[PDB]
Amino acid sequence: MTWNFHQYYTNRNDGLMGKLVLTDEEKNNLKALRKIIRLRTRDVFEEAKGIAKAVKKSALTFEIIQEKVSTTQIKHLSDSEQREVAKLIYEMDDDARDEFLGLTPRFWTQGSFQYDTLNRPFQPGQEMAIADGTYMPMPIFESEPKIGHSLLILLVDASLKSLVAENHGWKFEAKQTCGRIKIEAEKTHIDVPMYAIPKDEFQKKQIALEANRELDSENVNLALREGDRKWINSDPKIVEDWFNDSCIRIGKHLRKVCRFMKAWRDAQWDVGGPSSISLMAATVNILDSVAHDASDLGETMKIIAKHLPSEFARGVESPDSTDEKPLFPPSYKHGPREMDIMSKLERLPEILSSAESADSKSEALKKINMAFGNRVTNSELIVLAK
Repeated sequence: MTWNFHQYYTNRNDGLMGKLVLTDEEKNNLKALRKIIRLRTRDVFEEAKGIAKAVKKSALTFEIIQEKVSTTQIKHLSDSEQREVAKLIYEMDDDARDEFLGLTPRFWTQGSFQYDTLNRPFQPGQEMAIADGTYMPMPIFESEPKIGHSLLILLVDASLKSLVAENHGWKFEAKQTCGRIKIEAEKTHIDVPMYAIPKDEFQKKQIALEANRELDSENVNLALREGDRKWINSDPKIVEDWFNDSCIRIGKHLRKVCRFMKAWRDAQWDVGGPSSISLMAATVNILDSVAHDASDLGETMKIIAKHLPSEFARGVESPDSTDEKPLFPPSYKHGPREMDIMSKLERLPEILSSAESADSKSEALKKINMAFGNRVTNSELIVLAK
Protein backbone atom coordinates (compact mmCIF):
# COMPACT_ATOMS: atom_id res chain seq x y z
CA MET A 1 0.00 0.00 0.00
CA THR A 2 1.00 3.61 -0.77
CA TRP A 3 -1.20 6.49 0.38
CA ASN A 4 -1.48 10.06 -0.93
CA PHE A 5 -2.02 12.83 1.65
CA HIS A 6 -2.63 15.86 -0.57
CA GLN A 7 -6.30 16.06 0.52
CA TYR A 8 -5.32 15.41 4.16
CA TYR A 9 -3.18 18.51 4.02
CA THR A 10 -5.24 20.86 1.91
CA ASN A 11 -8.98 20.21 2.26
CA ARG A 12 -10.34 23.52 3.60
CA ASN A 13 -13.10 21.96 5.71
CA ASP A 14 -11.76 18.72 7.18
CA GLY A 15 -8.09 18.77 6.19
CA LEU A 16 -5.10 20.26 7.99
CA MET A 17 -5.56 23.67 6.34
CA GLY A 18 -9.20 23.51 7.38
CA LYS A 19 -8.08 23.04 11.01
CA LEU A 20 -5.25 25.61 10.97
CA VAL A 21 -6.83 28.63 9.26
CA LEU A 22 -8.44 30.96 11.83
CA THR A 23 -12.23 31.09 12.01
CA ASP A 24 -13.92 34.36 11.07
CA GLU A 25 -14.76 34.97 14.70
CA GLU A 26 -11.13 34.57 15.67
CA LYS A 27 -9.83 36.71 12.80
CA ASN A 28 -12.32 39.58 13.20
CA ASN A 29 -11.65 39.38 16.93
CA LEU A 30 -7.94 40.01 16.47
CA LYS A 31 -8.72 42.90 14.10
CA ALA A 32 -11.16 44.41 16.65
CA LEU A 33 -8.52 44.11 19.37
CA ARG A 34 -5.85 45.79 17.27
CA LYS A 35 -8.29 48.60 16.39
CA ILE A 36 -9.07 49.12 20.08
CA ILE A 37 -5.37 49.54 20.96
CA ARG A 38 -4.75 51.88 18.04
CA LEU A 39 -7.64 54.14 19.05
CA ARG A 40 -6.58 54.32 22.69
CA THR A 41 -2.92 54.91 21.84
CA ARG A 42 -3.72 57.86 19.57
CA ASP A 43 -6.09 59.20 22.27
CA VAL A 44 -3.44 58.94 25.00
CA PHE A 45 -0.89 60.71 22.82
CA GLU A 46 -3.37 63.56 22.14
CA GLU A 47 -4.05 63.92 25.89
CA ALA A 48 -0.30 64.23 26.51
CA LYS A 49 0.13 66.65 23.61
CA GLY A 50 -2.78 68.70 25.00
CA ILE A 51 -0.79 69.19 28.21
CA ALA A 52 2.41 69.95 26.30
CA LYS A 53 0.61 72.69 24.37
CA ALA A 54 -0.65 74.22 27.63
CA VAL A 55 3.01 74.38 28.76
CA LYS A 56 3.82 76.13 25.47
CA LYS A 57 0.86 78.54 25.84
CA SER A 58 1.83 79.63 29.37
CA ALA A 59 4.62 78.56 31.71
CA LEU A 60 2.79 76.14 34.01
CA THR A 61 4.36 74.92 37.24
CA PHE A 62 5.41 71.29 37.61
CA GLU A 63 2.62 70.81 40.15
CA ILE A 64 -0.08 71.99 37.73
CA ILE A 65 1.33 69.58 35.12
CA GLN A 66 1.17 66.66 37.55
CA GLU A 67 -2.46 67.65 38.23
CA LYS A 68 -3.39 67.58 34.53
CA VAL A 69 -1.59 64.27 34.04
CA SER A 70 -3.54 62.73 36.94
CA THR A 71 -6.84 63.39 35.13
CA THR A 72 -5.90 61.82 31.78
CA GLN A 73 -5.66 58.09 30.97
CA ILE A 74 -2.03 58.36 32.07
CA LYS A 75 -3.55 57.97 35.57
CA HIS A 76 -3.50 54.22 34.94
CA LEU A 77 0.28 54.29 35.27
CA SER A 78 1.87 53.85 38.71
CA ASP A 79 2.19 56.99 40.83
CA SER A 80 5.96 57.14 40.20
CA GLU A 81 5.34 56.52 36.50
CA GLN A 82 2.77 59.35 36.44
CA ARG A 83 5.15 61.84 38.02
CA GLU A 84 7.87 60.68 35.62
CA VAL A 85 5.59 61.61 32.70
CA ALA A 86 4.84 65.00 34.26
CA LYS A 87 8.57 65.65 34.83
CA LEU A 88 9.40 64.74 31.21
CA ILE A 89 6.66 67.02 29.81
CA TYR A 90 7.72 69.80 32.17
CA GLU A 91 11.42 69.49 31.37
CA MET A 92 11.15 69.37 27.55
CA ASP A 93 12.89 72.34 25.91
CA ASP A 94 11.24 74.48 23.21
CA ASP A 95 12.61 72.47 20.26
CA ALA A 96 11.61 69.11 21.76
CA ARG A 97 8.16 70.40 22.74
CA ASP A 98 7.47 71.53 19.14
CA GLU A 99 8.51 68.14 17.74
CA PHE A 100 6.34 66.37 20.35
CA LEU A 101 3.38 68.53 19.35
CA GLY A 102 3.99 67.37 15.78
CA LEU A 103 4.19 63.66 16.70
CA THR A 104 1.29 61.43 15.67
CA PRO A 105 1.70 57.67 16.30
CA ARG A 106 1.33 55.46 13.18
CA PHE A 107 0.67 51.73 12.99
CA TRP A 108 1.73 48.54 11.21
CA THR A 109 1.08 44.89 12.07
CA GLN A 110 4.03 42.47 11.80
CA GLY A 111 4.55 38.69 12.07
CA SER A 112 2.31 35.76 11.10
CA PHE A 113 -0.85 37.85 11.01
CA GLN A 114 0.86 39.87 8.29
CA TYR A 115 2.60 36.81 6.76
CA ASP A 116 -0.88 35.23 6.81
CA THR A 117 0.43 32.03 8.44
CA LEU A 118 -1.26 32.43 11.81
CA ASN A 119 -2.49 29.01 12.95
CA ARG A 120 -5.27 28.13 15.40
CA PRO A 121 -3.55 27.12 18.70
CA PHE A 122 -3.32 23.36 19.34
CA GLN A 123 -2.17 22.52 22.90
CA PRO A 124 -3.40 24.14 26.15
CA GLY A 125 -1.40 27.26 26.91
CA GLN A 126 -0.69 27.89 23.22
CA GLU A 127 -2.07 31.27 22.21
CA MET A 128 -2.93 33.30 19.14
CA ALA A 129 -0.62 36.29 18.78
CA ILE A 130 -0.79 39.54 16.89
CA ALA A 131 1.93 42.17 16.95
CA ASP A 132 0.91 45.68 16.07
CA GLY A 133 3.90 48.03 16.02
CA THR A 134 3.56 51.66 17.00
CA TYR A 135 5.73 53.88 14.83
CA MET A 136 6.93 57.30 15.94
CA PRO A 137 7.88 59.63 13.03
CA MET A 138 10.68 61.82 14.40
CA PRO A 139 13.83 63.51 13.07
CA ILE A 140 16.85 61.31 12.28
CA PHE A 141 18.91 60.77 15.43
CA GLU A 142 21.92 59.07 16.94
CA SER A 143 22.07 58.57 20.71
CA GLU A 144 18.63 59.98 21.75
CA PRO A 145 15.89 61.68 19.67
CA LYS A 146 14.37 65.01 20.77
CA ILE A 147 11.29 63.24 22.15
CA GLY A 148 12.70 60.90 24.80
CA HIS A 149 12.75 57.12 24.69
CA SER A 150 11.35 57.25 28.23
CA LEU A 151 8.33 59.40 27.46
CA LEU A 152 7.39 57.31 24.42
CA ILE A 153 7.48 54.04 26.41
CA LEU A 154 5.41 55.48 29.27
CA LEU A 155 2.66 56.76 26.99
CA VAL A 156 2.35 53.42 25.13
CA ASP A 157 2.24 51.60 28.49
CA ALA A 158 -0.42 54.06 29.68
CA SER A 159 -2.50 53.22 26.62
CA LEU A 160 -2.26 49.47 27.25
CA LYS A 161 -2.87 49.70 31.01
CA SER A 162 -5.93 51.98 30.54
CA LEU A 163 -7.41 49.25 28.33
CA VAL A 164 -6.59 46.54 30.87
CA ALA A 165 -8.28 48.67 33.56
CA GLU A 166 -11.46 48.57 31.41
CA ASN A 167 -11.50 44.82 30.82
CA HIS A 168 -11.92 41.93 33.27
CA GLY A 169 -9.58 39.10 32.30
CA TRP A 170 -7.05 41.31 30.53
CA LYS A 171 -3.50 41.49 31.83
CA PHE A 172 -0.59 43.78 30.99
CA GLU A 173 2.91 42.43 30.54
CA ALA A 174 6.11 44.42 29.94
CA LYS A 175 8.72 42.77 27.72
CA GLN A 176 12.18 43.86 26.58
CA THR A 177 10.92 44.66 23.06
CA CYS A 178 7.20 45.39 23.57
CA GLY A 179 4.30 45.92 25.92
CA ARG A 180 1.79 43.06 25.87
CA ILE A 181 -1.90 42.60 26.58
CA LYS A 182 -2.92 39.01 27.23
CA ILE A 183 -6.47 37.73 27.30
CA GLU A 184 -5.96 34.22 28.66
CA ALA A 185 -9.61 33.20 28.32
CA GLU A 186 -9.45 34.12 24.63
CA LYS A 187 -6.14 32.31 24.07
CA THR A 188 -4.96 35.65 22.67
CA HIS A 189 -2.28 38.22 23.32
CA ILE A 190 -1.32 41.35 21.40
CA ASP A 191 2.26 42.67 21.34
CA VAL A 192 3.08 46.35 20.78
CA PRO A 193 6.74 47.00 19.89
CA MET A 194 7.65 50.64 19.43
CA TYR A 195 9.71 52.09 16.55
CA ALA A 196 11.27 55.43 15.66
CA ILE A 197 11.33 56.27 11.92
CA PRO A 198 12.53 59.37 10.00
CA LYS A 199 9.76 62.00 9.93
CA ASP A 200 10.72 63.88 6.76
CA GLU A 201 10.98 60.60 4.81
CA PHE A 202 7.66 59.31 6.22
CA GLN A 203 5.88 62.49 5.16
CA LYS A 204 7.36 62.40 1.65
CA LYS A 205 6.27 58.76 1.07
CA GLN A 206 2.86 59.37 2.59
CA ILE A 207 2.18 62.28 0.21
CA ALA A 208 3.26 60.19 -2.79
CA LEU A 209 1.17 57.26 -1.54
CA GLU A 210 -2.07 59.27 -1.41
CA ALA A 211 -1.20 60.99 -4.68
CA ASN A 212 -0.60 57.66 -6.45
CA ARG A 213 -3.97 56.06 -5.67
CA GLU A 214 8.73 52.37 1.75
CA LEU A 215 11.14 53.79 4.34
CA ASP A 216 14.91 53.24 4.51
CA SER A 217 15.59 50.30 6.86
CA GLU A 218 18.82 51.76 8.25
CA ASN A 219 16.92 54.39 10.24
CA VAL A 220 14.11 52.17 11.58
CA ASN A 221 14.85 51.85 15.29
CA LEU A 222 13.24 49.36 17.68
CA ALA A 223 12.97 50.61 21.27
CA LEU A 224 14.34 48.38 24.05
CA ARG A 225 12.71 48.58 27.51
CA GLU A 226 15.82 48.00 29.65
CA GLY A 227 19.60 47.88 29.45
CA ASP A 228 22.20 50.43 28.41
CA ARG A 229 21.06 50.26 24.77
CA LYS A 230 17.76 52.13 24.34
CA TRP A 231 17.38 51.54 20.58
CA ILE A 232 18.43 49.01 17.95
CA ASN A 233 18.18 49.14 14.16
CA SER A 234 15.50 46.59 13.32
CA ASP A 235 13.13 46.84 10.34
CA PRO A 236 10.33 44.27 10.39
CA LYS A 237 9.59 45.07 6.72
CA ILE A 238 12.83 43.28 5.67
CA VAL A 239 11.54 39.83 6.69
CA GLU A 240 8.02 40.76 5.65
CA ASP A 241 9.18 41.71 2.13
CA TRP A 242 11.46 38.67 1.94
CA PHE A 243 8.62 36.31 2.77
CA ASN A 244 6.17 37.92 0.36
CA ASP A 245 8.85 37.85 -2.33
CA SER A 246 9.49 34.16 -1.50
CA CYS A 247 5.77 33.35 -1.84
CA ILE A 248 5.72 34.97 -5.30
CA ARG A 249 8.96 33.23 -6.33
CA ILE A 250 8.04 29.74 -5.01
CA GLY A 251 4.22 29.80 -5.36
CA LYS A 252 0.97 29.72 -3.35
CA HIS A 253 1.88 26.46 -1.59
CA LEU A 254 4.71 28.14 0.33
CA ARG A 255 2.27 29.55 2.90
CA LYS A 256 0.52 26.19 3.34
CA VAL A 257 3.74 24.24 4.00
CA CYS A 258 5.00 26.91 6.40
CA ARG A 259 1.69 26.51 8.26
CA PHE A 260 2.17 22.72 8.35
CA MET A 261 5.70 23.06 9.75
CA LYS A 262 4.46 25.51 12.44
CA ALA A 263 1.61 23.10 13.23
CA TRP A 264 4.17 20.24 13.50
CA ARG A 265 6.11 22.43 15.93
CA ASP A 266 3.03 23.20 18.02
CA ALA A 267 2.22 19.49 18.23
CA GLN A 268 5.76 18.37 19.19
CA TRP A 269 6.33 20.98 21.92
CA ASP A 270 3.67 22.46 24.16
CA VAL A 271 6.12 25.32 24.68
CA GLY A 272 9.33 25.87 22.74
CA GLY A 273 10.72 24.16 19.63
CA PRO A 274 12.29 26.06 16.70
CA SER A 275 11.11 29.63 16.08
CA SER A 276 8.54 30.00 13.31
CA ILE A 277 10.95 32.18 11.32
CA SER A 278 13.72 29.54 11.33
CA LEU A 279 11.25 27.00 9.95
CA MET A 280 10.06 29.40 7.26
CA ALA A 281 13.57 30.35 6.20
CA ALA A 282 14.76 26.72 6.09
CA THR A 283 11.66 25.72 4.10
CA VAL A 284 12.21 28.59 1.62
CA ASN A 285 15.84 27.50 1.07
CA ILE A 286 14.65 23.94 0.46
CA LEU A 287 11.90 24.82 -2.02
CA ASP A 288 14.22 27.26 -3.83
CA SER A 289 16.85 24.55 -4.33
CA VAL A 290 14.98 21.22 -4.49
CA ALA A 291 12.60 20.15 -7.28
CA HIS A 292 9.09 19.40 -5.93
CA ASP A 293 5.49 19.33 -7.16
CA ALA A 294 2.97 21.79 -5.70
CA SER A 295 0.02 19.71 -6.90
CA ASP A 296 0.95 17.08 -4.26
CA LEU A 297 1.69 18.68 -0.90
CA GLY A 298 1.95 15.20 0.57
CA GLU A 299 5.01 14.69 -1.63
CA THR A 300 6.23 18.23 -1.09
CA MET A 301 6.10 17.80 2.69
CA LYS A 302 8.16 14.60 2.39
CA ILE A 303 10.77 16.59 0.47
CA ILE A 304 10.77 19.30 3.16
CA ALA A 305 10.94 16.81 6.05
CA LYS A 306 13.85 15.10 4.29
CA HIS A 307 16.01 18.19 3.94
CA LEU A 308 15.20 20.10 7.19
CA PRO A 309 17.77 18.33 9.40
CA SER A 310 20.61 19.33 7.03
CA GLU A 311 19.31 22.94 6.90
CA PHE A 312 19.20 23.22 10.68
CA ALA A 313 22.55 21.41 11.17
CA ARG A 314 24.47 23.85 9.00
CA GLY A 315 22.67 26.65 10.84
CA VAL A 316 19.86 28.85 9.55
CA GLU A 317 20.82 32.34 8.34
CA SER A 318 18.42 35.23 8.84
CA PRO A 319 17.11 36.60 5.53
CA ASP A 320 17.76 39.97 7.22
CA SER A 321 21.45 40.71 6.48
CA THR A 322 21.77 43.13 9.44
CA ASP A 323 21.01 40.44 12.02
CA GLU A 324 24.34 39.11 13.24
CA LYS A 325 22.77 36.14 14.98
CA PRO A 326 21.49 33.25 12.83
CA LEU A 327 17.92 32.07 13.31
CA PHE A 328 19.38 28.75 14.46
CA PRO A 329 23.01 27.82 15.35
CA PRO A 330 25.19 25.31 13.37
CA SER A 331 25.89 21.84 14.84
CA TYR A 332 29.25 22.52 16.52
CA LYS A 333 27.43 25.11 18.68
CA HIS A 334 24.36 23.03 19.56
CA GLY A 335 23.38 22.77 23.21
CA PRO A 336 20.56 20.62 24.73
CA ARG A 337 17.82 22.85 23.29
CA GLU A 338 19.14 22.46 19.72
CA MET A 339 19.92 18.74 20.08
CA ASP A 340 16.31 18.20 21.16
CA ILE A 341 15.25 20.17 18.07
CA MET A 342 17.49 18.06 15.82
CA SER A 343 16.01 14.81 17.21
CA LYS A 344 12.42 15.91 16.47
CA LEU A 345 13.34 17.08 12.96
CA GLU A 346 15.12 13.77 12.22
CA ARG A 347 12.00 11.88 13.31
CA LEU A 348 9.65 13.72 10.88
CA PRO A 349 10.54 11.93 7.61
CA GLU A 350 10.31 8.59 9.51
CA ILE A 351 6.82 9.51 10.66
CA LEU A 352 5.70 10.61 7.18
CA SER A 353 7.14 7.39 5.63
CA SER A 354 5.32 5.06 8.01
CA ALA A 355 2.06 6.90 7.31
CA GLU A 356 2.60 6.46 3.55
CA SER A 357 2.95 2.67 3.86
CA ALA A 358 0.33 2.02 6.53
CA ASP A 359 -2.07 -0.93 6.18
CA SER A 360 -5.27 1.12 6.07
CA LYS A 361 -6.60 4.67 5.81
CA SER A 362 -7.37 4.79 9.52
CA GLU A 363 -3.83 3.70 10.41
CA ALA A 364 -2.32 6.05 7.83
CA LEU A 365 -4.21 8.82 9.61
CA LYS A 366 -3.06 7.78 13.09
CA LYS A 367 0.54 7.62 11.88
CA ILE A 368 0.65 11.01 10.13
CA ASN A 369 -1.20 12.51 13.11
CA MET A 370 1.90 11.65 15.15
CA ALA A 371 3.47 14.57 13.32
CA PHE A 372 0.60 17.10 13.34
CA GLY A 373 -1.50 15.94 16.28
CA ASN A 374 -5.01 14.54 16.02
CA ARG A 375 -6.56 17.57 14.36
CA VAL A 376 -7.69 15.94 11.14
CA THR A 377 -10.15 13.14 11.94
CA ASN A 378 -11.61 12.30 8.50
CA SER A 379 -9.51 9.37 7.22
CA GLU A 380 -11.42 9.45 3.92
CA LEU A 381 -9.26 12.43 2.93
CA ILE A 382 -6.49 9.87 2.54
CA VAL A 383 -6.60 8.14 -0.87
CA LEU A 384 -4.65 5.30 -2.48
CA ALA A 385 -1.80 6.60 -4.64
CA LYS A 386 -2.38 6.08 -8.37
